Amino acid sequence: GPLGSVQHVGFKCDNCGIEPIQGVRWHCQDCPPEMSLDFCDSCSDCLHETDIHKEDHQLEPIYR
Amino acid sequence: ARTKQTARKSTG
Ligand SMILES: [Zn+2]
Ligand SMILES: [Zn+2]
Repeated sequence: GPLGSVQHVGFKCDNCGIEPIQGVRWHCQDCPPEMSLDFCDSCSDCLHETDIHKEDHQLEPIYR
Repeated sequence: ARTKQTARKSTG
């Protein structure tokens, strides 16, 4: 599945709440299984902070 | 955020 068609059916954007990230998945690299954040390509410009998600943590594009 | 459960294949 190429770009514009990568649809992570079961992995929701924490920032806008789309339940499976379509286009490309932006995975939260440092966040743990409990707080297993993900963003959509509309949303990965975000750099929020929680108890565990941080400005020091990393985002990763997924093209499959 | 994960929304799909892991492939546990037990206690459905
Ligand atoms: Zn989003
Ligand atoms: Zn994160």
